[PDB]
Amino acid sequence: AGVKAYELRTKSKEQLASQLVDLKKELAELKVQKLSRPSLPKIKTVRKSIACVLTVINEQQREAVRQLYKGKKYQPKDLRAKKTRALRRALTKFEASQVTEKQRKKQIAFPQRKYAIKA
Amino acid sequence: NRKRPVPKGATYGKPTNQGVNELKYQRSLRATAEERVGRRAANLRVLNSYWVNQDSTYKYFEVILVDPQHKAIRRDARYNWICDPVHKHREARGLTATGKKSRGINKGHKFNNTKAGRRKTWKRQNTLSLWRYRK
Amino acid sequence: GRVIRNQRKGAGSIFTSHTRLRQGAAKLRTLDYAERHGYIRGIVKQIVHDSGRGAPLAKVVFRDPYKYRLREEIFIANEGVHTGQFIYAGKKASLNVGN
Amino acid sequence: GKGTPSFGKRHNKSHTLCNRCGRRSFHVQKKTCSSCGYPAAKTRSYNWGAKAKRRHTTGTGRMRYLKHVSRRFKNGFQTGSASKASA
Amino acid sequence: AAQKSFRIKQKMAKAKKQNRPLPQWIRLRTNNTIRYNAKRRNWRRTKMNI
Amino acid sequence: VFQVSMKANKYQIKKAVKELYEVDVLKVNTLVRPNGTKKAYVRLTADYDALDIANRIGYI
Amino acid sequence: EKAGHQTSAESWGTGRAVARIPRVGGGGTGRSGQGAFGNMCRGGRMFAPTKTWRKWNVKVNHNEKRYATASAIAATAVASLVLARGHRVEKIPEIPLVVSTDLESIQKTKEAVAALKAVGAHSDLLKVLKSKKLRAGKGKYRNRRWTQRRGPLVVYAEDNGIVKALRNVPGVETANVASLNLLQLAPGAHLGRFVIWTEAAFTKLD
RNA sequence: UUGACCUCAAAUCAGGUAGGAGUACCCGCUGAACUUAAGCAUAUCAAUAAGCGGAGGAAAAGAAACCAACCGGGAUUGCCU
RNA sequence: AUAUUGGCGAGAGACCGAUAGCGAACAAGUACAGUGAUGGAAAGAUGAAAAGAACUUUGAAAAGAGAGUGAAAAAGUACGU
RNA sequence: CUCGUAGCGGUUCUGACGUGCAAAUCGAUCGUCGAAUUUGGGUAUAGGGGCGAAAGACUAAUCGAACCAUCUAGUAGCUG
RNA sequence: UCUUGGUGGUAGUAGCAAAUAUUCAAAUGAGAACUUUGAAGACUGAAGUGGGGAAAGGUUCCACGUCAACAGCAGUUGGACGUGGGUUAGUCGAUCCUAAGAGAUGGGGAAGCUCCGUUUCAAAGGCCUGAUUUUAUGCAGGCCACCAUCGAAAGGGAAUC
RNA sequence: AAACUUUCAACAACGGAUCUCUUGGUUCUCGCAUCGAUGAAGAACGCAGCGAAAUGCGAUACGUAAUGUGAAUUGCAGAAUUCCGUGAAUCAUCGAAUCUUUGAACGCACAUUGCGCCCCUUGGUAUUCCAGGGGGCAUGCCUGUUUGAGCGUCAUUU
Ligand SMILES: [Mg+2]
Ligand SMILES: [Mg+2]
Ligand SMILES: [Mg+2]
Ligand SMILES: [Mg+2]
Ligand SMILES: [Mg+2]
Ligand SMILES: [Mg+2]
Ligand SMILES: [Mg+2]
Ligand SMILES: [Mg+2]
Ligand SMILES: [Mg+2]
Ligand SMILES: [Mg+2]
Ligand SMILES: [Mg+2]
Ligand SMILES: [Mg+2]
Ligand SMILES: [Mg+2]
Ligand SMILES: [Mg+2]
Ligand SMILES: [Mg+2]
Ligand SMILES: [Mg+2]
Ligand SMILES: [Mg+2]
Ligand SMILES: [Mg+2]
Ligand SMILES: [Mg+2]
Ligand SMILES: [Mg+2]
Ligand SMILES: [Mg+2]
Ligand SMILES: [Mg+2]
Ligand SMILES: [Mg+2]
Ligand SMILES: [Mg+2]
Ligand SMILES: [Mg+2]
Ligand SMILES: [Mg+2]
Ligand SMILES: [Mg+2]
Ligand SMILES: [Mg+2]
Ligand SMILES: [Mg+2]
Ligand SMILES: [Mg+2]
Ligand SMILES: [Mg+2]
Ligand SMILES: [Mg+2]
Ligand SMILES: [Mg+2]
Ligand SMILES: [Mg+2]
Ligand SMILES: [Mg+2]
Ligand SMILES: [Mg+2]
Ligand SMILES: [Mg+2]
Ligand SMILES: [Mg+2]
Ligand SMILES: [Mg+2]
Ligand SMILES: [Mg+2]
Ligand SMILES: [Mg+2]
Ligand SMILES: [Mg+2]
Ligand SMILES: [Mg+2]
Ligand SMILES: [Mg+2]
Ligand SMILES: [Mg+2]
Ligand SMILES: [Mg+2]
Ligand SMILES: [Mg+2]
Ligand SMILES: [Mg+2]
Ligand SMILES: [Mg+2]
Ligand SMILES: [Mg+2]
Ligand SMILES: [Mg+2]
Ligand SMILES: [Mg+2]
Ligand SMILES: [Mg+2]
Ligand SMILES: [Mg+2]
Ligand SMILES: [Mg+2]
Ligand SMILES: [Mg+2]
Ligand SMILES: [Mg+2]
Ligand SMILES: [Mg+2]
Ligand SMILES: [Mg+2]
Ligand SMILES: [Mg+2]
Ligand SMILES: [Mg+2]
Ligand SMILES: [Mg+2]
Ligand SMILES: [Mg+2]
Ligand SMILES: [Mg+2]
Ligand SMILES: [Mg+2]
Ligand SMILES: [Mg+2]
Ligand SMILES: [Mg+2]
Ligand SMILES: [Mg+2]
Ligand SMILES: [Mg+2]
Ligand SMILES: [Mg+2]
Ligand SMILES: [Mg+2]
Repeated sequence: AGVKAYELRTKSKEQLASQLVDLKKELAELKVQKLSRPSLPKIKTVRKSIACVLTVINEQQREAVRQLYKGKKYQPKDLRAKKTRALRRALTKFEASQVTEKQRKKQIAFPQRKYAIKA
Repeated sequence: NRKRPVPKGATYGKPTNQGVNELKYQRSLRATAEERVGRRAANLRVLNSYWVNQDSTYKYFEVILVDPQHKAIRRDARYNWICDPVHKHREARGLTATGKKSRGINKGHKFNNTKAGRRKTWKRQNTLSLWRYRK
Repeated sequence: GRVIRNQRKGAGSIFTSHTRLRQGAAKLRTLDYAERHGYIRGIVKQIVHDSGRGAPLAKVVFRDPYKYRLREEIFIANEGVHTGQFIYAGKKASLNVGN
Repeated sequence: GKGTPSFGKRHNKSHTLCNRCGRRSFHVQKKTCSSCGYPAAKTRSYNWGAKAKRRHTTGTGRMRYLKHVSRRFKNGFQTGSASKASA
Repeated sequence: AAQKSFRIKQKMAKAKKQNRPLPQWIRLRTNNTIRYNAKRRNWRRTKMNI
Repeated sequence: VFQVSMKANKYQIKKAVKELYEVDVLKVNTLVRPNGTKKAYVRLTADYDALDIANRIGYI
Repeated sequence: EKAGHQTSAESWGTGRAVARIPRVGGGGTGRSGQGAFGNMCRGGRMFAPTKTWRKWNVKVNHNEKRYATASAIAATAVASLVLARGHRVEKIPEIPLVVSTDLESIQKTKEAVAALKAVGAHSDLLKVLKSKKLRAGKGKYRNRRWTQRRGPLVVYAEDNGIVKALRNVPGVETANVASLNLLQLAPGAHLGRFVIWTEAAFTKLD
């Protein structure tokens, strides 16, 4: 059937690392039996179990780094957002809305009034 | 003058198109200056240029360039227009002052070919515009 | 209407000098303080043959004035110059063949 | 002897495989690819070669990364994860 | 050429593993139109051009 | 006789065979097969017996 | 625009014992040596390729448009042309068939077809939905799968539900008096559509 | 001795940024010939195709060194004329 | 406001209907040709469902002749007409 | 230098063949055979250009101007 | 002398005649001029029709099964078809070196694609310290003047019979 | 009189026309703006219990995570307590990852699976040799840091 990921989030780093080793033994041992048998579909289950454990280990490791660079400048570049190269060249929301104080005075003095041609 | 390369200086067109030596290069020497500086400094945007010297062989220009990634330009609202991507390499697209001069972009009856580009105008005035109910 | 052989020689493709076997550039010793105010003594060690040249080359060996090492200049050999001959280059030198 | 017995002496190679396009167009003496123009930075394309632009343009291969941009655009370039657990 | 590059042997290795007929169970699949391997190559009939 | 990664040299074959199968290797001869796979002839030292170890892996 | 031209063919000329049409160059594909570019050649361009700048929409004088609309409304009077154009209206009491303005505020399709049958448009209604036939050519797979007849046109002055209540009914078309489509009044350029007028519609026609 | 200044360097220094793609449309540069003129050199094709450089969702242009000569209009763009 | 034979998402048609329509309805820029730039195809349709012909017999076999299946085998994978 | 093999060429039969074995071969007869020889690999020269002990020869069966794509459905008082 | 596809007559015709040459028996098989074995006759005749290799090919090598198509007759055979097996290096090559040459950098030209140049008009740099307790061996002396890189499976080259 | 040749018909051939179909093309319209040094487009090689392609993916390899749906996939085979469930599935969606060798491609090179150098670390008695694991080392330019050069140059010094 295979390992379930929600179980593997609950284990620690040393529990998951040893589980990967035992899974790699089971893949190796089944790869031997596949040379005698004509069809061994259990390869697929152990192989996706390895991919599941290796995934959960990496999500534990990347979340440790996110707590390491938590709320400072200069995250690592793969922990930065991957919008679009143009979308991160991109004058930010603060910088695009910058207004010189000569323009800030005019915008406060004479904003667009709300009005209607009725009366 | 621009020397037309055309190896051994040879035509192979009409004799109207037979000149090699006397071709004059529609963009100015100030434009070549900014284009060559903008290639060396592609992290910057060329803003303007100005003559500083000349001799028998060279004209000398000083080119003003602006860093669109420095935060003293990305803030300070008087200058962060240069940080928008429409202004990537203005000097190659001819959007500098010497580019707009040599493109002919000026108001008036003297610039009827070149007001919104001579090529755009030529496309407009050579288009057969047909309507649904033919006029 | 085709480019002639005398024009094609300037492109220098198959018309270059066959210069593999040549012994070097046959030049004089570079003009320095030794050859401008006194002299310097050389020694012929070989009268060799230069490929493509009808004149023999004399390999004349001098001492470097400023560093302890030997500098081998390549001369065109003068008729009468032999191996083992001391050769004098400079201003104060004596008139002998090969000086 | 210009036809058939001259065809016997064809056992050399002018081009081998290009590293950039894998095409047997890398001229081994000129050190250049005849189709993609490697090692030059720009990729060899010509507007008189409209069929030749068609053979190698965007869409002809896998598009490992552009085949996902439209979905990421449509969702507004989300960051994070979906909320709930199950049905 | 008995002293190959690895890049030649790697493409030579790929061509041998492609040098098989169609698997017979593929012709039994639902809505299947594949009758045969249309990309079959022989050393005798078509040179594969490096 | 093993099938190994194409990226594995004769040191990484010898190191892996030693700590997976608790043997000692006398020699490794390696060839890349005409299907593009790498085949390792791993000969053990005389203290071990490759017939017993073949049953201990599971094949024959 | 590039149909029949995505081919680099040139003529072999004379001397080759075959006609001088451009033949495809190359070798080893079957296409090689085949004639190209002609209207008579397989794969070639057609003669005089059709353009989008052919005249599609045609201009009619506004008064000649209105001339035809007035003569079409006049033809939806006395019943000879209404019988002639189909339109089972023998058992109608009188033409023009004017019904009350209360039809304009019927909002249910059940109540709408009750009213049209009660004023005698039942046989015209059953003439449609017994004439549903499959189209007789390639147009049935150009989203034109089914053909049927035209039914009674219902003309109103105010929409207060009659358009939506008569929307699903096969063959029954609706119209404001302010518009009065000629494609509805004389379908097929055949004068005499069966028209049911509401009373507000009929007064407004002055 | 020492401390600046100016100019110029170096670093696997701290942070960044440029290249390539695509290119229908857009801004430039460069630039033909077939063709027509019942020949053809001006001309025309054509300030076009091909070639090169640079952008964006539009671009460019744009708030007058304008049009006018009227009782004057009023940035730019595009449609009808 | 304007352009948009590219991309993404739609909705249409008095368009074409497998020698047509894109070169390509199909593992198509594929198979293949060329040193290379480049060139460049052919090729859709059993049946409502494989029900794709068990079994017998003749033959070394392919297969035939029966038998069957099927509405139809004047639909037998060489398959609508 | 010579006779003459291997080799490298190609005189004559105007031989065979001439829908060939072959889009240049086959056979006999021949030139020359220690150098201005013959030859593999590497390398350089690219189209109005190269290269040419020079024949407008050769430059992938293409040469008094290669090949590929585009302009281009180039134009035709001419033939179907 | 249209285009694409299909089909005829010619016509069971022309032809399948270079490289001296085949023959007997048995075996296998449905079937043997052609397969296998034995016997015999012959030939290439060491500048070979013999043993290896270079380029090129790419699995054609080898085994088993098989004969619809292919081997211009045949076919039980096969370089065909189906399924597999097979290529082991410190010493053989590549890798390294330079050759003719190719080619970056500094720099100059060119509107530009890019061109020139390979030591130039550049501030172009690593090498050992004698030998170790304040040494991640330098925070030191001291030395060196050249200046990328690619280029040979026939040249140069560490070592296996 | 046959045979032969010719004509027509039937049945059988050859061939794939005709008719009918159509997950394709073509043209028009409407809406949107989103590639890449955070490594794109393109390429190569590989990956499935049995796949040569197309499609998908990258040694976590016709996929992992997550979320939604709610019991399949299937040509076989296998599994199907999991099936009133954190739950089938070649499902949909997709925000988390992985993403070989490349490629603008970036230590040097590339007709090579060729060769360096640095840091951390492991083993072989090892700072130096050999190997394994991890992480690096391109160019231009900008800002800043630090270390510097120049009798360019200013003060200041027994
Ligand atoms: Mg001139
Ligand atoms: Mg209109
Ligand atoms: Mg020739
Ligand atoms: Mg010939
Ligand atoms: Mg090629
Ligand atoms: Mg491009
Ligand atoms: Mg390789
Ligand atoms: Mg090997
Ligand atoms: Mg080996
Ligand atoms: Mg067509
Ligand atoms: Mg019809
Ligand atoms: Mg840094
Ligand atoms: Mg434009
Ligand atoms: Mg423009
Ligand atoms: Mg005209
Ligand atoms: Mg004319
Ligand atoms: Mg004239
Ligand atoms: Mg003329
Ligand atoms: Mg003009
Ligand atoms: Mg153009
Ligand atoms: Mg964009
Ligand atoms: Mg807009
Ligand atoms: Mg703008
Ligand atoms: Mg003003
Ligand atoms: Mg105005
Ligand atoms: Mg489009
Ligand atoms: Mg048909
Ligand atoms: Mg077609
Ligand atoms: Mg080829
Ligand atoms: Mg059919
Ligand atoms: Mg059914
Ligand atoms: Mg039967
Ligand atoms: Mg029937
Ligand atoms: Mg039957
Ligand atoms: Mg029938
Ligand atoms: Mg039938
Ligand atoms: Mg002689
Ligand atoms: Mg003689
Ligand atoms: Mg001889
Ligand atoms: Mg002759
Ligand atoms: Mg003759
Ligand atoms: Mg023949
Ligand atoms: Mg002699
Ligand atoms: Mg020889
Ligand atoms: Mg010339
Ligand atoms: Mg002559
Ligand atoms: Mg040509
Ligand atoms: Mg023509
Ligand atoms: Mg024909
Ligand atoms: Mg015939
Ligand atoms: Mg005969
Ligand atoms: Mg005979
Ligand atoms: Mg003999
Ligand atoms: Mg003999
Ligand atoms: Mg056998
Ligand atoms: Mg035969
Ligand atoms: Mg046979
Ligand atoms: Mg064999
Ligand atoms: Mg086989
Ligand atoms: Mg050796
Ligand atoms: Mg080197
Ligand atoms: Mg080397
Ligand atoms: Mg030597
Ligand atoms: Mg048939
Ligand atoms: Mg027909
Ligand atoms: Mg349309
Ligand atoms: Mg998997
Ligand atoms: Mg799930
Ligand atoms: Mg699933
Ligand atoms: Mg090499
Ligand atoms: Mg090296």
